[PDB]
Amino acid sequence: DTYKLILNGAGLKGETTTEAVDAATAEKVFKQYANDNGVDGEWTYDXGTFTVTE
Repeated sequence: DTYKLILNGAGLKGETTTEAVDAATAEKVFKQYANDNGVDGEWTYDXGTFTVTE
């Protein structure tokens, strides 16, 4: 399935996607991604779309 991350933090704004078997798997990918980019924020998830917005 295609999952989307809408990111807003650490001087960056982005929209990226990852292909994953389920939401929990996509969530690990996106949370690691956010961490790699110095983003520490609050998260939402709805219908395949994640947001992280510090």
